[PDB]
Amino acid sequence: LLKFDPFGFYSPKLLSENRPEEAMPFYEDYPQNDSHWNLWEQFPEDFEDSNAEREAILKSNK
Amino acid sequence: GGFQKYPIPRYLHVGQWIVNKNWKWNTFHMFFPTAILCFMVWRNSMISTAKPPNYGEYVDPQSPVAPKAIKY
Amino acid sequence: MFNLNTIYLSRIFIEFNFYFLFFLFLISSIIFYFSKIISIQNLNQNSVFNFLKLANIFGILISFFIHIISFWFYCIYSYNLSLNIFSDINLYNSNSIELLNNSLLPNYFKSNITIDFFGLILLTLAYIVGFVSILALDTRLYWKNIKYIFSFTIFLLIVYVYVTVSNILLFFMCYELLLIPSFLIVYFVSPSRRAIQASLYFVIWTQLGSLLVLIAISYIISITNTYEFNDLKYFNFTNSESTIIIFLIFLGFGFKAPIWPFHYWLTKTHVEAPSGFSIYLSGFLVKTALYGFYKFNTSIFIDIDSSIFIAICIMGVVDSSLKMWGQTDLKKLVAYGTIQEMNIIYLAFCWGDSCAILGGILFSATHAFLSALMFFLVDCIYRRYHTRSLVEVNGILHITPNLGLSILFMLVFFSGIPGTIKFISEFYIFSGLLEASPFICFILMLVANVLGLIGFSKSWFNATFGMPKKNTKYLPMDLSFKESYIILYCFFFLFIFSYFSSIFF
Amino acid sequence: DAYYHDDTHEGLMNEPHGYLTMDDPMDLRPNYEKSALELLFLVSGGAILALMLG
Amino acid sequence: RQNFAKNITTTDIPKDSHHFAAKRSGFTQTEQAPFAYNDVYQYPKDYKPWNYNYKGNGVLLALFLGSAFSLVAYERSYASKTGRYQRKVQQNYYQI
Amino acid sequence: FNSILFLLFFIVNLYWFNSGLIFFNSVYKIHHDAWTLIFQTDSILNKLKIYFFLLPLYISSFIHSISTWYYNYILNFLLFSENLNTNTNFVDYITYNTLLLSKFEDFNLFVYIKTLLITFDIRQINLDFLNEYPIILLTGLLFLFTTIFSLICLSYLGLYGVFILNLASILLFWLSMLYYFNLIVSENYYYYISLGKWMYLSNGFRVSFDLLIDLTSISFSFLTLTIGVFVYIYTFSYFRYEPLVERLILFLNSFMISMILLVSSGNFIVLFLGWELIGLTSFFLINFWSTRVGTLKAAFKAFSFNKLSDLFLFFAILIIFSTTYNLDILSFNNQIYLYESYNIDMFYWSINLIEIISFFFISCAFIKSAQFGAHIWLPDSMEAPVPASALIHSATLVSAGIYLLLRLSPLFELSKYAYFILPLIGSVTAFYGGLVSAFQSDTKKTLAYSTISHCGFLMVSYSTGVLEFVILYLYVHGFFKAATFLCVGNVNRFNRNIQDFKRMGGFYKYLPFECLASFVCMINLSGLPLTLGFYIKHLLFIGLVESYTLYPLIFSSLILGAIAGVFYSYRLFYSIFFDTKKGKKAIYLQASRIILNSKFYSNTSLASNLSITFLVLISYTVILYLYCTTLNNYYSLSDLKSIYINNAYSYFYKPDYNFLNAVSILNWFVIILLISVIYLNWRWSYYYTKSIDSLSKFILFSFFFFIFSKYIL
Amino acid sequence: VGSLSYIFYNSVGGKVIRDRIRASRTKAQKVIVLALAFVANAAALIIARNAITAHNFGWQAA
Ligand SMILES: CCCCCCCCCCCCCCCCCC(=O)OC[C@H](COP(=O)([O-])OCC(O)COP(=O)([O-])OC[C@@H](COC(=O)CCCCCCCCCCCCCCCCC)OC(=O)CCCCCCCCCCCCCCCCC)OC(=O)CCCCCCCCCCCCCCCCC
Ligand SMILES: CCCCCCCCCCCCCCCCCC(=O)OC[C@H](COP(=O)([O-])OCC(O)COP(=O)([O-])OC[C@@H](COC(=O)CCCCCCCCCCCCCCCCC)OC(=O)CCCCCCCCCCCCCCCCC)OC(=O)CCCCCCCCCCCCCCCCC
Ligand SMILES: CCCCCCCCCCCCCCCCCC(=O)OC[C@H](COP(=O)([O-])OCC[N+](C)(C)C)OC(=O)CCCCCCCCCCCCCCCCC
Ligand SMILES: CCCCCCCCCCCCCCCCCC(=O)OC[C@H](COP(=O)([O-])OCC[N+](C)(C)C)OC(=O)CCCCCCCCCCCCCCCCC
Ligand SMILES: CCCCCCCCCCCCCCCCCC(=O)OC[C@H](COP(=O)([O-])OCC[N+](C)(C)C)OC(=O)CCCCCCCCCCCCCCCCC
Ligand SMILES: CCCCCCCCCCCCCCCCCC(=O)OC[C@H](COP(=O)([O-])OCC[N+](C)(C)C)OC(=O)CCCCCCCCCCCCCCCCC
Ligand SMILES: CCCCCCCCCCCCCCCC(=O)OC[C@H](COP(=O)(O)O)OC(=O)CCCCCCCCCCCCCCC
Repeated sequence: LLKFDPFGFYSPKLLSENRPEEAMPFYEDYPQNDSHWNLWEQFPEDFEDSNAEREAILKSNK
Repeated sequence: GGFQKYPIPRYLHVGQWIVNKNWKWNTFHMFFPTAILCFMVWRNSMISTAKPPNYGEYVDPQSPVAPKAIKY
Repeated sequence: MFNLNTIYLSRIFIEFNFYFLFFLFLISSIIFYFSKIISIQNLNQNSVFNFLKLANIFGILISFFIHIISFWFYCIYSYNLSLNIFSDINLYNSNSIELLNNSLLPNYFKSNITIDFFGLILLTLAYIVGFVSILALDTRLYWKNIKYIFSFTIFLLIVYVYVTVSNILLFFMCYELLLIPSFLIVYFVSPSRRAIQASLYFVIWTQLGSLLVLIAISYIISITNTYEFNDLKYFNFTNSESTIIIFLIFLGFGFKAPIWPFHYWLTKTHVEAPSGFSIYLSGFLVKTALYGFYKFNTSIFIDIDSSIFIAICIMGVVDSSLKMWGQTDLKKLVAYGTIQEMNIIYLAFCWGDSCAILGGILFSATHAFLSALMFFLVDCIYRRYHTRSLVEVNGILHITPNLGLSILFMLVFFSGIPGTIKFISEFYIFSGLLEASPFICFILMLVANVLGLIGFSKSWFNATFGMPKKNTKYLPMDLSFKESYIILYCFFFLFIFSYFSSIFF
Repeated sequence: DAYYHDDTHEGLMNEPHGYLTMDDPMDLRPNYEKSALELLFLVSGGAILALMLG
Repeated sequence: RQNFAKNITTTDIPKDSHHFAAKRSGFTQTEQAPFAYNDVYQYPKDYKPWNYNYKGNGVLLALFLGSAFSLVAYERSYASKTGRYQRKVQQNYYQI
Repeated sequence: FNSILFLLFFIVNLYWFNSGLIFFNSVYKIHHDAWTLIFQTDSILNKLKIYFFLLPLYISSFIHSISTWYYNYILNFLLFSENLNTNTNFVDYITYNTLLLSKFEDFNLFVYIKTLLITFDIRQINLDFLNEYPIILLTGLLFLFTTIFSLICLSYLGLYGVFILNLASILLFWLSMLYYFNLIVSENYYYYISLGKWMYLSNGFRVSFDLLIDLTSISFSFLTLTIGVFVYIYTFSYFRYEPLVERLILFLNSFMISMILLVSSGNFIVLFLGWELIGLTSFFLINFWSTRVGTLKAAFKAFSFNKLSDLFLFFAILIIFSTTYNLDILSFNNQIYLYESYNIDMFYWSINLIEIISFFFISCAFIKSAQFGAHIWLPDSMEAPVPASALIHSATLVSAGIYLLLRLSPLFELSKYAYFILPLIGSVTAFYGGLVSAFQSDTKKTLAYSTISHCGFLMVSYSTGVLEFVILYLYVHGFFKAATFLCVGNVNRFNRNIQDFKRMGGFYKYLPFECLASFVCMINLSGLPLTLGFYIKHLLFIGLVESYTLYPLIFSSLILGAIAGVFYSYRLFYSIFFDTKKGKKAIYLQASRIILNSKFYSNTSLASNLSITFLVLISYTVILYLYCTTLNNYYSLSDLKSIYINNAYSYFYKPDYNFLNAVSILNWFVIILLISVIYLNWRWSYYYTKSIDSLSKFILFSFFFFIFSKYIL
Repeated sequence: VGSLSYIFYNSVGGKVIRDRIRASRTKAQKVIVLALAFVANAAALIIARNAITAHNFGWQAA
C-alpha cells in the first residue's frame, strides 16, 4: 500500500505507463478508472490535417 | 500515552495524524462565513418566533391576538 | 389568472417529448445499422459505439430535463383545472373548454394523451433510474452487446406510451412489452453463468402473472366492448365477475411486483443479473405492475373484503424481514429489502382509491431511489472488491472511506429518519393502518423496522467495519467521480423531494 | 510530556495528502461521465430555483 | 480494453525528462538494453490532490444569478397574485 | 493618472454634490411645485447657470436614469412582462428622467452615508432586543454548521484547526446558553421558534420544524452543553497522540448537538428526529474503534436497543396523531385531558388510550435510560473512549427517558400504568445498579452501574412527582458523574488502558490532582452527609409515595440502593489511589526516574486539570442556584406547566417528629457502613491492634463529646 | 445546445489537462466556454417559468 501510487503526484509516473520486460509485448497498464464514457478524439478548432506528405510526394512525381 | 506512529500511504486520503500548515487561515475562512450563514438563518427564523407576555403585561381576551375559536 | 396558454404548453410539451425521444432513437438506430455491415463494435477509437453512447446518454438526460418542465406544467394545469371545476357554483355556467390538436406531429396510435400525477411520477422514475443503470452498464457492454445501449431508450418510449394513454388495450400492451428488452439484457449482458437459468425463471414467473392479467383484460373487454378506460363508469360488473377480476388482477400484478410466495424469480434474477440492470429492475420494472393494478382496481367497482390481499402483503413483508438476517450476500440482502418495500407499497393499494394511494406513490418513489442507491453501492463493492459476499469482504471503510461512508448513510436513510420521503411514506402508511387495524399495524412496524432492520444492518455494518488484512496487493483505491455524484444525487433527491408541493400528496 | 517530538521534527506527522477520487488528475481520455452528472445536478438545482422556489 | 489515443493534440502533456536517464555507454555483455522513453508526468506546483483544485467563478455566478432571478420572479408573482403592478410594502410587519 | 488627484477630485465632487443637494432641498421646500418655474426657465443664461451649478445632481440623475432603464429592460427580458411602466422611447425617457430632479428632494448625501455607517453599529444592541429575540438559535446553528463543515473538510482543518474552530463555536454557544439560563429558569422566559414548513404528513397536513426553549428544555440543554464544553477541552488531552483525535472531537460535537436538538424539540417529529440522531451518534461513538469487531458487537447491541426504542416512540407518536390531528407538544399537553376518557379497540381488547400511549412512551424511556432488563447494553457501551462515555452516561444518552417523562408529564399524570410501573422499576433498578457497582472492580463498569442506579432514583423521583426534585437530582448526578468519569479516564490513561483497579495502587503521588478531584467528585456523587449530593436523596425520600401495593419492596430496594453508594465510592477511591501498589513495576518505574524531575513534571495534562477544576466550580455554582430557586422559602422557579400538586413540599417545609426520626434510621445505617468500610480489616497488618485501639478511642471520644455537647456544654 | 456545449468544453481530460487547456485558451474563447452553457440553460428555464407565471393579466390595478 505504501508503494502503491497509480498517479504520478507522489511517486513519479512514466509517460510510458510501464517498463516492458523481455519476452513480453509492450502494453499499457490497465487504468484505475475504466469508464468507457469517452468521446471521439477531440482536436483544436481549425486544426490543420491535410496530407502534406502525400501532397509533396505527388507534386514531386508530377 | 498514545500508540506509536506508523507510516500512512500517500495515495490514501485518510486522517491519520493529519496536521495542516495553513490551519489558521483555514479556520478564519471556515468560521466567519459560517457565522454569516447562521446569522441569516437566525434573522429569517425570528419572524416566526413566539414569546409569552412580559412581567407587567396581560393578554386582553377580546384583543385579536387572543385565541379565537372556530366559527361554524 | 390561469390561461389557455399554459394548457396548450403543457399538452404540447407532453406530446413532443415523446417524439423527441423517438426521433433521437430512430436517428441513432439508422446510423448504427447503416454505418457498418455487421452491427458489432470495431475495437478502435473511431467506433460508432462512442457516438451511440453519447446519443443515448444525452438524449435521456435532455428528455429528463424536458420531462421536468412538462411535469411542472402538468401540475399547474391539473391544479387549475380542479379549481375551474370546483370554483363556479352558478347552474347556468359550466366548464366546457375544447382543445384543438396541433398540425405538426400526429397522435401516436391515434390516441389522445391523458396524464396523471402517478403516471408522471412513474415516468420520472423511469428517466432517473434508466440514467443510473445506463451509466452502470458501460463496463458490461463490449463488442457484441452494444446493441443493448438502446434498451433504456426503448424502455422510456414504452413507459411514455404506457403513462400517456387512456386506452385499456394500449395500456396492457405497453405493460407487456417490457419483458423482451429486460430478458435480452439479462441473457446477453449478465457476466455470471447462473444468469442463463435466472433469465428463464424471470421469464416464466413474470409470464404467469402476465397471463393472469391477460385473462382479466379479456374478461373486461369481452364483457364491456369499450376501450376508453372511462366507459366503465356506465357498466357495472356483477359480484362474481368483479371478484374474479380483482383476484386475477392482484395475483397477476403481484407476480411482477414481488409478493409472497412469488419472489423466488426476483431473488434469483437480482443475484445473477448485471449489477447495472438490477438497479433498473428493482427501481422501476416492479412499479409498472403497481401502476396498472391501481388503474384497473380504481376503475372497477369491487364489493369484496380485501383482508386476504392485505394478509398476503403483510406475510410477504414479514417473510422478507425475517429472512434479511440470514443473507451474507449483499445483493440478495438488498433484494429482500426490495421485496419488503414493494410488499408495503402493494399493501398501500388494498383500499381502492382511498388516501392510501398517496402514501403508496410516495413510497414507490422513495423505494426506487433507495433501491438504486443500494444496488449501486453493491455494484461498486463488487467491482472494486472482486466479491459481494460478507465472508470475503470486510473493513471496506478503512481502505475506501468514501464507500464506507456511503454505506453508513444508506443504512441511515433506509432506517427511515425524519426529513426523508422514506419517513414520510412510512408515516402515511402507518397512520392509515393504525386506524384500519392497529394490532396488524403494530406487528408490521415491529417486524419490518426492528427484526428486518437489524438483519439488514448486521451484514452492512460487518462489511463496512473490521480490518482488511487479506490480499493487500489487490486492494482498490476509492469511488470515482461518477459513482460519488450518483450517490450524492440519490441522497439529494431522498432529502429534498420532501419539499415537493403537498397538493398532490 | 517527557519526550514529545515537535511536528517540524516528527517524521511521521502527516500533512494533508491522498487523492480525493479514483479519477486520474492527468488523464487523456475525453471522459464525460463527471460532466454529465454535474450537468444533471446543476440543471436540477436551476429548475428548483427558477420554477419551484417561492 | 481501452482503445483511445494517448497522444492528444489539444495541449502538450506536462513532462519531466530528467528524472530518468538512459544509459548509453559502458555496457556489459550481460546487461539488458536501456529504455527509449524515460519521461515522467510532472504536476503543476501548488496542485493539491485532496481537493477539487477549482479556481473558477462560473459556478458561483450561475448559482447567484439563479437565486436573484428566483427572487425577482417571486416578487413579480406576488404582485400578480395581489393584482398590482408592484408590491405594496406595508408600514409595519409583524411576526408570523 | 494620479491616485491623489483622483481622490481630490472625488472629494471635491462629493462636496459640490452635497451642497447642490442641500440647495435643491431648500428650494424644493420653498417651491414644492413651483421649483420648475425657476429651474427650467426658458432663459438661456439661467438654464446654463442651473446646469453648471447642479452638474453633480444632473450627472447623478443621468446615471440613475440609465441604470433604471437597463434594469427595467432586464426585468422585462427575464419575466416576459409589460413595459417600462409605459412605452416611452429611450430618448424621451432618459431626457425626462434626467431633467426631473425631484428624486433628490428628501436625499442628503451626508445623512445617507451616516445612516449606512450606523446600520452596522454594534453599540445599539441591547439586552431588551436579546430578550425579545433569542440569540441561542444563532449560536447553536453556528456550532452545528461548524461541526458539519469540519467533518466534511478534515484536510483543510488539521488537528489544531478542528480543535480551535469547534472550541470557538462551542464557547459562544455555551455563553449564550448561560445568559439565557437565568431568564428561562427564574424570569419565566421561554421561546417557540419555527424555521419553516418541514414536511407533509397527510393529504393536507404539513409539520413545521419548530423548537421549544422552555424550562424543561433548558434544564437539559444547559447541563449537556456545560458538561460538553469541558469534555471537549479534556478530550484533546485524553486522546493525546492518537491517530484520530479530530474524528473523536467531531463525534462528540455531533452527539452534543443531537441531544440539544432532542431536548429543545417543538413537536413530536423534531423529538423523533433528535431521538434517532442521538441513537446513531451514540452508535458511532461506541464503535469508534472501527477496526476491531469486538467493539462492533457492543455497538450493534446498543443499536438494536435504540431501534426498539425508536419503534416504541414512533408507534406512540402515530397513536397521538390518529387521536388528535396535531403533533405540537404544547397542544398535545393541553389537549390530552379531554381524550383521557377514550379507549382504543385493539385485536381483542379495549385498551385505555392514555394507558397504551404511556406504555409505549415508558417502554422507550426505560430502554434509553437503561432500566432493569433493558440496561444490558450500557455496561457494554463502555468500550467507547472515556470522554464519549462520560458525555453519554452523565446527561446526554441516559437522560432521554427522563426528558420524555418531564416533557409529557401531563400524559403520565393520568396514567395508571405509569403510576404502577415507574416506582417499582425505578427502585429495582436503583438497588440493582447500586449493589452491582459496589461489587464492581473496573472503574468504567462501576461508573456505568452507578449511572444505572441514579437513573432508577430519577425514575422514582419522577414517580414521587416533584419535577423540581427530579431536575435537581438530574443536575447533581450529571455534573458529578461527568467529573468522576474524567478523573477515572486520567487514571486509566496513566495505567495504560487497564481500567481494573486490581492493578492500580499508590497512584495518589503519581496523580495528585486526580486523587483530590476524585475525592470531591465522589463524595458529592455518592450521597454522603454534609455534601451537595445528600439533599437529592433526602428530597427523594421526602417525596416517596406510600399508597403503592409493592411499597415494601420499593422502599427496601430504595434504601439498599441509597446505601450502596458508600461502598463503590470507597472502593474506587481507596483501591485506585491509597491501596498497596498492585500495578506492574513498569508503570511506576517509568515515571519515577529522576531525569523527569522538573517544573513541568506531571502524569496528566494541565488543560485537563483546568477543565476538571472549572467543571467542578461551575457545577457547584449552578447546583447552588437551583437549590436557591427551588428549596428556598421564597419559591422563585419558573412555571412548570403542570397542574398536579403532590404535597411533598409539606414535609420539606414543616416536617413532623415521625419523619424527622425516620430519616435518622438511614443516616445511622450510612454511618455504620462508613465505620465498617473504614475500620474493618481484611488482611493481616502491623497496625491491627492499633487499629482496634483507634476504633475504641473513637467510640469513647464520640460518646463523651456528645455528652458534653448536649448536657455539660 | 447548453448540455452539449458544457459536455464538450468540460470533457477534455483530467483536472490538470483541462486547467492547462483553459489557461492556454484565449480570452474570448474562455468567455464563450463559460457563458454559452449557462446562458442556454438559463434561457430555457426562464422560458419555462414565463408560461406558469401569468404576469400579462389586465386586472393589475389598485
Ligand atoms: C468527495 C465526495 C464524495 C461523495 C460520495 C460519497 C457520498 C456519501 C458520503 C459523504 C461524506 C464523504 C464526502 C464528504 C467529504 C468531501 C471532501 C472534499 O471533497 O473536500 C472538498 C470540498 C469542496 O471544497 P474545495 O475542494 O476546497 O473547493 C471547492 C470549490 O473551491 C468551490 O467553488 P465555488 O466557491 O465557486 O463554489 C461553487 C458552489 C458549489 O457548487 C455546487 O456544489 C453545485 C450545487 C448545485 C445544486 C445541487 C443541489 C444542492 C442542494 C443543497 C446542498 C448544497 C451543496 C452543499 C453540499 C451538501 C450539504 C453538505 O458553491 C456555492 O455557491 C454553494 C451554494 C450552493 C447552494 C445551491 C442551492 C440550489 C437550490 C437547492 C434547493 C432549494 C434550496 C432553498 C434554500 C432557501 C434558503 C435556506 O470541501 C468542502 O468545501 C465541503 C463543502 C460542504 C458544504 C458546505 C459549503 C456550502 C454551503 C452552501 C449553502 C448551505 C449552507 C447554509 C446556507 C444558509 C443561507 C441560505
Ligand atoms: C446525509 C448525506 C450527506 C451527503 C453530502 C455530504 C457532504 C458532501 C460534500 C462534498 C460534495 C459536495 C460539495 C462539493 C461539490 C463540488 C464543489 C466544487 O467546487 O467542485 C468543483 C467542480 C470541478 O471543477 P472543474 O473540474 O473545473 O469543472 C468545472 C465545471 O465543469 C463547470 O465550471 P465552470 O467554471 O465552467 O462554470 C460553468 C457554469 C458557467 O457559469 C456562468 O456562465 C456564470 C457567469 C456568466 C453569467 C451570464 C453573463 C451573460 C452576459 C455576458 C457577461 C460577460 C461575461 C461574464 C462571465 C465572465 C467569466 C466568469 O455553467 C453552469 O454552471 C450551468 C448551470 C446553468 C443552470 C443553473 C443556473 C441558472 C438558473 C437559471 C438562471 C436564470 C437567470 C439568468 C438568465 C441569464 C440570461 C438568459 O466544478 C463544479 O463545482 C461544477 C458544478 C457541479 C459540481 C458538483 C456538485 C455536487 C453537489 C452534490 C450535492 C449533494 C447534496 C446532498 C444533500 C443530502 C442532504 C440529506
Ligand atoms: C442549509 C443548512 C446547512 C446545510 C448543510 C447540510 C449538512 C448535511 C449533512 C452533512 C454530513 C457530512 C458528513 C461528513 C463525514 C465526513 C467523513 C468523516 O467524518 O470521517 C469518517 C470516518 C473516518 O473518515 P476518514 O478519516 O477515513 O476519511 C475522511 C476523508 N474522506 C472521507 C474524504 C476520505 O469514518 C467513520 O467511522 C464514519 C463516521 C461517520 C460520522 C458521521 C457523523 C455525522 C454527525 C452529524 C450531526 C449533525 C447534527 C444535526 C442536528 C440538526 C438536525 C436537523
Ligand atoms: C430529413 C432531416 C433528417 C435529419 C437527420 C439528422 C442527422 C443527424 C446527424 C448526426 C451526426 C453526428 C456527428 C456530427 C459531427 C460531429 C463533429 C464533432 O464532434 O465536432 C464537434 C462539433 C461542435 O462541438 P463544439 O466544441 O462546438 O461544442 C458545442 C456543440 N454544439 C454546437 C452542439 C453546441 O460538433 C458537435 O459537437 C455535434 C455533436 C453531435 C452529436 C450529438 C449527440 C447527442 C444526441 C443528438 C444526436 C443527433 C440526433 C438528433 C437530435 C436529437 C433529437 C431531436
Ligand atoms: C394461488 C394459486 C397459485 C398461483 C396461480 C394462480 C391461479 C388462480 C388465479 C386466481 C383465479 C380466481 C380465484 C378466485 C375466484 C373468486 C370467485 C369465485 O370463483 O367464487 C365463485 C363465484 C362467485 O359467486 P358469488 O356467490 O360471489 O356470486 C354469484 C352467485 N350466483 C352465481 C349463485 C348468483 O361464482 C361463480 O360464478 C363461479 C366462477 C368460478 C370461476 C373459476 C375459474 C376461473 C377461471 C379464470 C382464471 C384461470 C387462471 C388460471 C391461471 C393458471 C393456473 C395454473
Ligand atoms: C438486620 C437488621 C435490619 C437491616 C437488614 C440489612 C442488614 C445489613 C445488610 C448490609 C449489606 C451491605 C452490603 C455491602 C456490600 C459491599 C460489597 C463490597 O463493595 O465489597 C466489600 C467492601 C470492601 O471492599 P474492599 O475492596 O476494601 O475489600 C474486599 C475484600 N474481600 C473481597 C475479601 C471481601 O466493603 C465491606 O467490606 C463492608 C461490607 C461488609 C460489612 C457489612 C456490615 C453491615 C452492618 C449493618 C448495620 C445495620 C444498622 C442498623 C439499621 C439497618 C437498617 C436501617
Ligand atoms: C450575551 C450573549 C453573549 C455571547 C454573544 C456571542 C456573539 C453572538 C453574535 C453577535 C450578535 C449577533 C446578533 C445581533 C442582533 C442585532 O441585530 O441587534 C440589533 C443591532 C442594531 O440595533 P437595532 O436593530 O435595535 O436598531 O444590530 C446591529 O447593530 C448589527 C451589527 C452587527 C452585529 C454582529 C453580527 C454578527 C454576525 C457575523 C458578522 C460577521 C462580520 C464580517 C466578518 C468577516
